[PDB]
Amino acid sequence: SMNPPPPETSNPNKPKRQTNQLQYLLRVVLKTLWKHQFAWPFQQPVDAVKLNLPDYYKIIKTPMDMGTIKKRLENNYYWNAQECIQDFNTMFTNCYIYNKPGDDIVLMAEALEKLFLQKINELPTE
Ligand SMILES: Cc1cc2ccnc(N[C@@H]3CCNC[C@H]3OCC3CCCCC3)c2[nH]c1=O
Repeated sequence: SMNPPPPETSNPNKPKRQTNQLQYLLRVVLKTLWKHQFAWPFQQPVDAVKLNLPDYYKIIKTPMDMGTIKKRLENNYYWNAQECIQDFNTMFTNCYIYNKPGDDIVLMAEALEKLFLQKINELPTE
């Protein structure tokens, strides 16, 4: 049992809300990053068993990925946009911590982050 349980994508006790900013995050931000050519390694939790990365979850204690973010948006898990923005940042940060600088996966994350920040810059008013 080397993979941890994935991050939660629903919770009956966590208050839920539908807002235009959260809709924008799903329909524009996530959608754009999801279909990008570099998205696929970030589309699901890092599978340390299948990818043979035994030390991944020894190093990364706050895992996050776009598959989880997608589910959280679809399930109305978030109350606000900043929670979601934080999750994207966690995903990128993890990549920059675990992998050495100049690694292709880091360059991929950087391209996705650049695109992400552009779309967040264009976030609609509530
Ligand atoms: C999110 C994520 C996924 C991932 C998958 C596989 N391997 C990773 N780390 C490796 C560490 C050793 N150097 C090579 C790295 O993987 C190579 C990339 C090349 C581009 C396509 C994906 C695998 C991963 N690290 C992660 O942070």
